[PDB]
Amino acid sequence: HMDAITQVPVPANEPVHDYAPKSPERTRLRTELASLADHPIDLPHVIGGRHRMGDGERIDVVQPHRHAARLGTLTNATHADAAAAVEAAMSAKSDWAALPFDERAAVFLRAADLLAGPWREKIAAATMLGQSKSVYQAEIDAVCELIDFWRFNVAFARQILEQQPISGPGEWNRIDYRPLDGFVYAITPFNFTSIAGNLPTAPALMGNTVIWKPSITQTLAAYLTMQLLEAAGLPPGVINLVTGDGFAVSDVALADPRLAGIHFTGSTATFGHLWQWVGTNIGRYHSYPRLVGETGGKDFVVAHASARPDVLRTALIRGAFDYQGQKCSAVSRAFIAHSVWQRMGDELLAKAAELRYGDITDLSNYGGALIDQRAFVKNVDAIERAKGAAVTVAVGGEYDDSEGYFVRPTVLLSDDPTDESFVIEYFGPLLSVHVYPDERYEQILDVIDTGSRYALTGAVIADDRQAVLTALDRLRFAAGNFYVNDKPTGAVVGRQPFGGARGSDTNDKAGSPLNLLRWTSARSIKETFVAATDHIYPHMAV
Amino acid sequence: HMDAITQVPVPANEPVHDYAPKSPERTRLRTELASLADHPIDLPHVIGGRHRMGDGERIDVVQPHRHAARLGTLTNATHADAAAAVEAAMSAKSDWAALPFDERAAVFLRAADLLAGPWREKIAAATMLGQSKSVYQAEIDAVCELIDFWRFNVAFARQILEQQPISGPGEWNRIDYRPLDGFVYAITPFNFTSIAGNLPTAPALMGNTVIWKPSITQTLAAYLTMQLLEAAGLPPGVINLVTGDGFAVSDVALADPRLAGIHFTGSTATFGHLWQWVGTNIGRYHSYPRLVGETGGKDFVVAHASARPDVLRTALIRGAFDYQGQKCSAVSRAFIAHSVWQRMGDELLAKAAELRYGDITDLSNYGGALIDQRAFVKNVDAIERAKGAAAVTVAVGGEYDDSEGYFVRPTVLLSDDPTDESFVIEYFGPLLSVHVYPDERYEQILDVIDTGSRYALTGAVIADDRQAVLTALDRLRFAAGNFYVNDKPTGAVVGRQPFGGARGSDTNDKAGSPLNLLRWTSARSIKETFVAATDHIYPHMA
Amino acid sequence: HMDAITQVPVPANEPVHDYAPKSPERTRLRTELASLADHPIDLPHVIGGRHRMGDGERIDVVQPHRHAARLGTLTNATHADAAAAVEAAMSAKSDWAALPFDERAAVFLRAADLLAGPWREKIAAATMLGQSKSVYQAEIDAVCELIDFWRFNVAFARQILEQQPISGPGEWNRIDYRPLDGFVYAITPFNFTSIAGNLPTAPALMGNTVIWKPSITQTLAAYLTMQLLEAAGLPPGVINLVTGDGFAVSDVALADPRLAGIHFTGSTATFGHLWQWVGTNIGRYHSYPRLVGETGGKDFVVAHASARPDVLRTALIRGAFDYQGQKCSAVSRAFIAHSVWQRMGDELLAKAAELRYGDITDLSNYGGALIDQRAFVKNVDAIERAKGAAAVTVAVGGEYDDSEGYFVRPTVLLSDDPYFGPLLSVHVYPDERYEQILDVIDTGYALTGAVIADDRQAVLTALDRLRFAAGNFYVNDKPTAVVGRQPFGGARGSDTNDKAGSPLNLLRWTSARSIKETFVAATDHIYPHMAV
Ligand code: B12
Ligand code: B12
Repeated sequence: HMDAITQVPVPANEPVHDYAPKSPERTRLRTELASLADHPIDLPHVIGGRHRMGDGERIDVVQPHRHAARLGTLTNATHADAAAAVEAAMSAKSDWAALPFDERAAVFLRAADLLAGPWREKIAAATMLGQSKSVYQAEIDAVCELIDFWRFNVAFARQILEQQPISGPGEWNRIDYRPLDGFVYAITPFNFTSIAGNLPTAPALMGNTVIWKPSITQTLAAYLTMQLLEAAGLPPGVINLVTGDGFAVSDVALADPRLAGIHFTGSTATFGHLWQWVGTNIGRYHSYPRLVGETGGKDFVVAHASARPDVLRTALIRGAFDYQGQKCSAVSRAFIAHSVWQRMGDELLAKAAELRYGDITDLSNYGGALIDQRAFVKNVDAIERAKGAAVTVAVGGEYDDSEGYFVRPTVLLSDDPTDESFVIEYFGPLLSVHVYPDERYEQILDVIDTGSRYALTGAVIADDRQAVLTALDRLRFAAGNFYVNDKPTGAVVGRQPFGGARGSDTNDKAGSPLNLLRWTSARSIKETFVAATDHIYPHMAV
Repeated sequence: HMDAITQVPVPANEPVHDYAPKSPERTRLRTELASLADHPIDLPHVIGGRHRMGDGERIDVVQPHRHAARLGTLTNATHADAAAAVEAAMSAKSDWAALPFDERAAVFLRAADLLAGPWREKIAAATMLGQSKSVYQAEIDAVCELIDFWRFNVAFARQILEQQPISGPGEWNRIDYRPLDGFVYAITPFNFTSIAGNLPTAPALMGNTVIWKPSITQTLAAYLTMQLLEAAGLPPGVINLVTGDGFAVSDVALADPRLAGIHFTGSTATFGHLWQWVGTNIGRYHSYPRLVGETGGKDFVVAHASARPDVLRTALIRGAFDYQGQKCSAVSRAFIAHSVWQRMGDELLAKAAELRYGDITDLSNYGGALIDQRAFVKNVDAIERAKGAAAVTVAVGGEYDDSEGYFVRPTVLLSDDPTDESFVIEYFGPLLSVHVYPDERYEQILDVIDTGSRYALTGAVIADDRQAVLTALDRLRFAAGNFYVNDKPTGAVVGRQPFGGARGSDTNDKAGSPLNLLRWTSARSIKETFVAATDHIYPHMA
Repeated sequence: HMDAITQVPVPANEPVHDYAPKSPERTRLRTELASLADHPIDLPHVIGGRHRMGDGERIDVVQPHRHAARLGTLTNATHADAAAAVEAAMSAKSDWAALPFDERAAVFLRAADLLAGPWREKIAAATMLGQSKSVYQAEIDAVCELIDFWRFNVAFARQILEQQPISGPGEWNRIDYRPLDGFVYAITPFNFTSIAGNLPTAPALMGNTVIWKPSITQTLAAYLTMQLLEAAGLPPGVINLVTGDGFAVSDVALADPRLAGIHFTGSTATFGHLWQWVGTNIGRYHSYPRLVGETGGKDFVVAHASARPDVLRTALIRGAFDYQGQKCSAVSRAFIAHSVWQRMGDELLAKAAELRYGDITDLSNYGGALIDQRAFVKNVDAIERAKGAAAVTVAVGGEYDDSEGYFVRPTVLLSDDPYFGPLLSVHVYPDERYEQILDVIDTGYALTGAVIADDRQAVLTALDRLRFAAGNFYVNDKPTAVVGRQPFGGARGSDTNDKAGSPLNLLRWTSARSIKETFVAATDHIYPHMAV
C-alpha cells in the first residue's frame, strides 16, 4: 500500500541539439546513421509483447532520398494478426489499469529520459533515414516533441486527477477518472515520429490498452519507439504494433464491439466517414466510440508594407521548404506588399534556387526527398498544372525520381490571389506568391479571409502595430494558430496548443490536458454521513 | 476602452427555500400559482426579439395533474418560422460576439439575481403548473439549479479564459477563446426548467447565438425564462425561441450550412442518428457540427446487510418517487439483503401506499401526475406487463386513472429473481422493483448488478460497513456514472457532482463543468516572435 | 480581437557580459565603437515620427575623454519645436490609448529583446562614447538596466491591472486603470542611458503620450534609443524627442493646460525650478500635474573594527571611482576604524594612484573622463579647496588636465574632523567610538549608506542607528541599484517611493476608476428605520 498525495516531476521543454561540426552529438548520429542503413531488419508486429512477422505481403521500407537502399521489411497485417492484437490489448487491460497512476506514469517518464539520453541519436537517425528528415527536422520531432509529449502529458494527467468538486456540509464528494472500457485504435501518419509515438501512448497513460498501426514509411522509427518503450518497462500487450496499410486492421477493429475509440489524423472527409460509420453502427458497440484527431492543412503568410524583408524571406523559405513542405501543414501561399517584394523578391528566388535537397546523411543538405512515389506524382502533377495555367514558374519546378523522390524548391508567381483549392492537392516544396499593392492591405486580408478554409496556421509580417492588430482581428477565424513576425509552423508542446482549420472541432487533440480527458470517463462519488430518515418534505406540513 | 484584468463574482450554490406553512415565500407562491393558472396566455415564438404566434397548428399546454385546465397555447413552428429564427441568430451574432466577455457575463449574472429575487416564485409556479412538480421539485430545479448554472458557468468561463500557455525566451504566446461560426441549435426536454434554460444560454455566454426549441409541456416556464432573460438585458436575436414538436425546426437547422452545433438531450440511438446524419453530410457544413448532450437512464440501489433501514427506506421512496419518477433518471431497481428487508419491507410498502400524488397547488401532496398522455400509457403498459408476469408481484400500488390528471400511484414490484434492466427503461414513472437477496450473497449480487446494468446513470450502496462500501465502489465502478454512499442516487447539485453518464457513454462534456463551455469555443494560439531569424541556414549545415 | 485573460512573459534580470579579451562581444563592440566615432551624425528632434533638425542654435556632442572628437550635432529646441512636440503627443494619444495593453506591452518587450541582441553593442558603444563610460559601466546601464526596466515594467503593469476589488452579493465591482488626460513631460539626465530611456517609456506603457527632453551629453544614445523604439514598432508621436538645454521646451510645456505630469531625474536644483513653476500656474491646468522623480545625493561608508579590509578597500575604490564618481550617488565619505585603516590604508592609496582613467575606447582603462567642462570646473574648485584647507590632506591624486579630455584623477582626502567626481574623503576614527561615529553620521542628504562589518551586533547597530539617515542601506558591499532588487530609497525626508523601479511608478501614470453594477437595485426609497 501507500499513504500519500504525490507530485509528478515538473516538465520543461527538452533542448534542441544543433549537431554543429565537431559536436559530440554529430559523431554519435553518424554512428547510428551507419548502423541503421548498413543493417536492415525485419520490421515485425509486436503483439502481447511478442515480436513476429506475419503471413501477409512483404513490403520494404526504404530511404526516400535513395529508394534503392532498403532499411527493413514488414509484413502487411492480416485479419488474424489484427485479431491477435485486439485480444492482446484486452488481455493486458486488467493488470495495466490496476497499476497506480504513478507507476504507469513512470513508464513514460523513464521513456522520455531514455529518449533524451542513450536512445537519442538512434531514434533521430531512424527518423532521418525512413522519413527523409534533415537532422534538425528529426531532432525537433523524434526527440524533442516526443519527449515533450511524454513529460507534459504526465503533468497534464496529474493536473486532471486533482480537479475535484465542492463538498457541502454533511457530505464528501470526489471524482474518479476511470479509464475506458475496451481498446483504443491508434492510427499514425508518416509526418512525425512524435505524433506516431504519442497517439498510442497518451491513452495508455490513462490506463487504456491499444492497438497501433503506424504509417509504412515511418515504421522503422515506429518499431524502434516500441523497443524503447519496452526498455522503459511498458508491460506486454499494453500497446500492440501492427504494420501495413491498415486495411485488414480496420476491418477487425471496427467490427469489434469492444472498440472504445480511435486516435488518428485525417481529412474532414475521413472524420465524416468515421462519424457515419460509428453512428450507423452504434448499436454494435459496448461503448460509444470516441473519435479524436487532427487534420492537415496548407498555410498562408501575409506581409504588410512595414514587414522586415529578411524576416519575411526566412519565414517563407523555412515555412514552405522545411522538411520539403511535408509537415502537417506548410506555407503554400504568400501575400506580399509590392514595396516589400521589390526589396526581397530576388533574394527569395535566389535562395530557393540554391537550397539543397539531397541524401540527408550528407548533413550539409537543407532537406531530403518526398516520402514516397505516390507523393512524388502528386507534386509533378501540380507543377505541370502550374506551367500550363494562366501563373508563372519563377524558380524551381524541376523533379527527378530516378534515385530518390526529389522535387526542387518551387516558387510560383500568381497575378491574382492564389486559389486555395489548388495548393491542397499535394504536399511538397511549392510556394505561391501574390504581390499586392501596399495600399490594399485591408482588401487582401479580406481576400485571405474569404478564400481560406484549409489553413492550420497563418502569419502576419509587420512592425506596424496597427497592421498587426488588424490582421489579428480580421483573420481571427481564417486559421487556427496565428503568428506575428515569424514563420507559421508546428507547435512546441505547451507553447502553442489548440488551433485547427476554420470551423474544425479538434481542440481535444494532442498538446493539452483535453486530449487525456478523452481517454477517461469521470464519475462523481458522494457519501452522505447522516442522510434523511423520513421522506416527508417541509412544504407538506399542514 | 478599459485597462484591467477583471475577476467575476465568486459563485456559491443558491439556498433552497422550504415553503413551510406561514412562510412568506409560500404566500408569494400562492399568488403566482393563481396568477398563472387563472390567466392562460399565448405562447409565441421569440424571434429576433419579436414575440409572434405563427401559422402552424395551435397546441394547448395544460396542467398534467388537471388536464382540462389550459395554461397556454403555442403554435407549432413552421419551416418559415425556423428559417426566420436562424436568420435572427445570424443577424445578432456580430454585435453579441463583439461585446466584451464581462458584459455578456453580466447579463446572466443579472438573470441569476432576478430569478433568485423578484422572479423566483413565478418561475417556480410555472414549472409546478406545467410540468406537475411539487414546490420542492420546482425549487431545486427552476430556481436553484438554473441559478447555479448561470453563476457557475460565468465562473467556469472566466477560469477558461485564464488558461494560458508558456512563453519561451524571445516570444509571447497567448490563447484566444473564440466563439464558433454559425448558430447553435438547442433542444431541451420536459424534465427540468434548469436544463431547458441552460442548454441555450451556455453557448450564448461564450459569444454564440442560438435557436432554442423547448419541450411543449415545459413551454410555459420556457417562455417566462425567455422573458426573464430579456428583462436582464439579453439583446434581441441572441436566443430565439421556436415552439412545437421540433420537426420543422430540425429540417431547417440541419439543412443550413451555418449549423455550428446542437445542444440536446437524448438516447444513444438519437446520438447515433445525429452522428450518422452529420457524417454522411459533412460536406454541406461550413463548420464541423458539434454534438453535445447527455442521456437519460434508470438507476439502482443495493443494500448491504449493514444498511441503516430508515436511511434505505427514505432513499428508495425519494429515489423512486420524487417527481413521480420523472427525473433524467430515477431509481427503478433495489437489491436488498434479506435481514434488512425483514426490518423495513413492511414500512416501505406502507409509506408507498400512503404517499399522496395530486394537484400540486395543494402543497401537502408529495407529488403530481405524469407529464402527458403518452407517458401515462407507457406506465399503464408496464404495470399490466408486471401483473401478467410470472417473475413479479405487485406488492403495493399499481392503480392508475387518467380521467382528471395523468395519475399513476407509487408502485412496488417484488421480483423473485433479479430484475431484468430491459423492462425498467420502457417508461418513466413511479415504478420501483425490489429484489430480496440472501445476506451472504452480497458479492454475487454485485456481480449481477454489474453484469446486468447498461443504463444506470447513477447507483447507490447503503451500508455502514466500510469493507462493504469499498467493495461496491470497486465492483460497480463501471456499472453507473455517479455513485452514492448512504444516500439516494439522484440529480447532481451544480459543482458538487459533475460528469457521470451511463456505461460506456461519452458525455463528460455535458453541462455542469467547464468542459461544456469549452465546446462552445474554438481556441487558437497566438505567437509573436520579437527578433526572428533573418537567415534560413541551420547550424548542422556548416 | 480576443476573448482571453492573458499573461505577460516572466521577467528575469538580463545577464551582464564581461567583454573579456578574445570574446565575441568584444569584437562586436570594437566595430560599433569605430562606426560611431568615425561617422558623426545629425541629432534631430523626433516629432510625430518625423526626424527634423530645427532652426535653433547648433550644439556639438563630443567625446568627453577626447572633446575635440565630435560624435554628432543637435539643434537647440525652439518654442516652435516644443509646441510641435506637444501637438504630436496630443494627436497620437487617441490611437495609442486605444491599443490593448498587450499590444502596447509588446512594443517594449520587443524593444527589450532588440536591445539584448542586435542593438546591444551599438547602444552600449553610444553610451561609452558620449558619456565616457567604460564598457562595464555601459553594459550594466545602457544594456542591462534599460532591458530590465522594460521587461519588469511590463510585468509590474500587468500585476497592477490584476488588482481588483471585492464584489458583495448582488453586484459587480471592477477597476479600470485609465491613462492620464494630457501629455507627460520627461526630462532626463546625463548619468544613465537606462534612466534616460525609462522616464519617457514608462508612462507610455500605461497608454500616455510623451515629450522627451534628454541631456545634451547623452543625446547620441538617446537618439539611437529613439530609433530602437521605432524599430520595435512604437507608433509616431507617442514619444517625441526634443533636443537641447530645454529652456524653450519648458516655456511651452509648462504653459500648456494639457500638461499632465513631469517625469524627471537630475539635480534637486533644477527640480525646485520646475516644482515651483507649476506652483504658480496651477489654475491653468486641466489636470493636477503629477510631479514624479528622484534627485541625487552622496553616500557614506562606515567600517567597524570587524570590517574585512579587502572588502572595504574594494568597496571604496569602486564606490568612489566607478564612472569617475558620477552615478546618481557616489561614495564620497568613508568612516574607517583605526585598526582597519592600519591594515588597508596604504593599499587604498596605492591602488587609487594606479587606477587608469583614459580614453574608454581603450578597454584597459578603469574609467574615463568627467562629463563636461562645467563638471570639470566644479571638481577643480573642490580639489583646490581641499588643498587650501587646514584639516584636509590630499593623500593621493588631485591632479587634473582638461586639455584633451575632461580628466580628473582619483583622489583621496584625509580629514581630522568629519558635486559629482572621483573625490573620496576618509575620516579615521578610534575603534571604541563606533556608536559615536554613527551619531555623527546621523546628525550630518544621503541616498545610500553602507556598513562594513563581520560582527552581527555591529551590523545591526548600524541598521538601527542609521535607519532614517539613508534610503538604501548596504551590508558588506559598496552602495553603488538593480531593477526589482533594491527598489525605493531617497535621501532623508524625500517623498520618492513612487520613482522608477517598482509598480508604484507606473501607478503615477494611471488614474484608476471604480465601476459598480448592481443587478437588482432598490425600487423604493424608504428605509426600515422609518416604519411606525
Ligand atoms: C473511406 C475509404 C476510401 C476513401 C478515403 C478518404 C475518404 N473518406 O474520402 C477514398 C474515398 C479516398 C477511397 C479510395 C479508394 N480506396 Co478505399 N477505403 C476507404 C475505407 C472504407 C475506410 C478507410 C479509412 O477511413 N480508414 C480510417 C483511417 C483513419 O485510417 P487510414 O489508414 O488513415 O486510412 C487511409 C487509407 O486507408 C487511405 N486509403 C483508402 N482507400 C485506399 C486504397 C488504397 C489502394 C490505398 C493505397 C490507400 C487507401 O485513405 C484513408 C484516409 O487517408 C477503407 C476500408 C478499409 N478496410 O480500410 C477503404 C479501402 C482501403 N480502399 C479500397 C479501395 C478499393 C479503394 C479505391 C481503389 C476505390 C474507391 N474509389 O473507393 C480507391 C483507391 C484510392 C487510392 N488512395 O489509391 C479497398 C482496398 C482494397 C485493397 N487494395 O486491398 C478498401 C480496403 C475497401 C474495400 N475492401 O474495398 N476509399
Ligand atoms: C430518428 C427519428 C425517429 C426515431 C427516434 C429515435 C431513434 N433515433 O431511434 C423512431 C425511430 C423512434 C421514430 C419513430 C417515429 N417517427 Co420519427 N423521427 C426521427 C427523425 C428522423 C429525427 C428526430 C431526431 O432525432 N431529432 C433530434 C432530437 C435531438 O430532437 P428531439 O426533439 O428530441 O427528437 C425526438 C422526437 O422527434 C421524437 N420523435 C421522432 N419521431 C416522432 C414522431 C412523432 C409523431 C412524435 C410525437 C415524436 C417523434 O424522437 C426524438 C427522440 O426522442 C425525425 C425527422 C425530423 N424532422 O424530426 C422524425 C419524424 C419526426 N418522425 C416521423 C414519423 C412519421 C415517425 C413514426 C410515426 C413512424 C416511424 N417509425 O418512422 C414513429 C412515431 C413514434 C412516436 N414516438 O410517436 C415523422 C413525423 C411526421 C409528422 N407527424 O409530422 C418525421 C418528421 C420524419 C420521418 N418519418 O422520417 N422516428
